[PDB]
Amino acid sequence: APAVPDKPVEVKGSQKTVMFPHAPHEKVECVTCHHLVDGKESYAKCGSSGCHDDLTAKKGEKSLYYVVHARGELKHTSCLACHSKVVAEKPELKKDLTGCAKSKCHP
Ligand code: HEC
Ligand code: HEC
Ligand code: HEC
Ligand code: HEC
Repeated sequence: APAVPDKPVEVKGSQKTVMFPHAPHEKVECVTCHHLVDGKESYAKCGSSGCHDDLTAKKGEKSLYYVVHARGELKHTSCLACHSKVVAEKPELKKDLTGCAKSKCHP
């Protein structure tokens, strides 16, 4: 596996960029996010060509927005799906981890 980033990295949407910090996620398996594709490890950017490269649609497996924000029955864990579970146990973090504004993702 490539080196984990040791600084926040950009996650570019069509119109917003959110910084993603690996450090809070150190106990999360890499593969939870960097899921296998065709049975093989991959660490390419989520919005890479051939992956979640629809940066404007809100739904569909190609939609970057959907795979970040869906709280529905997806095939891998999205940011908001896991954060919803975290804030159930740590409700002081509700705005920080799930808010659409003034959150840690969208300050
Ligand atoms: C979800 C909570 C993650 C966990 C756990 C790990 N990574 Fe990650 N990584 C994640 C995102 C959302 C991004 C940004 C991707 C983008 O589309 O811009 C990254 C970035 C990386 C990179 C750079 C390449 C890339 O995919 O952009 C590397 C090399 C990387 N991450 C490695 C890595 C490893 C080795 C992890 C476990 C120790 C790991 N990440 C965990 C999301 C998440
Ligand atoms: C191309 C090599 C990809 C990269 C890099 C990433 N994803 Fe992906 N993702 C890809 C496929 C072919 C699929 C569908 C098959 C499956 O394995 O379920 C997915 C699926 C997801 C999902 C589920 C979406 C659904 O509709 O159920 C999520 C939540 C997801 N991917 C997230 C995700 C993230 C956060 C990534 C960067 C860290 C990422 N994927 C990389 C192809 C590829
Ligand atoms: C569980 C499997 C997670 C997934 C998937 C993602 N995140 Fe997460 N995130 C998780 C935890 C346990 C925490 C720490 C909560 C605590 O107890 O402190 C976080 C934290 C963040 C933060 C806040 C960092 C800070 O400012 O302190 C951010 C900005 C964040 N997470 C972003 C993020 C994104 C964009 C994700 C999908 C690519 C994502 N997280 C997935 C657990 C999990
Ligand atoms: C971190 C866990 C997030 C929280 C909380 C919320 N959003 Fe988010 N959002 C996040 C990322 C990683 C990105 C960039 C990648 C992508 O394209 O999804 C975004 C981006 C947006 C955008 C812009 C989309 C674009 O194409 O530029 C919008 C409109 C947006 N996010 C809305 C939104 C809402 C409604 C939220 C509350 C439920 C919310 N976000 C929370 C990460 C995170």
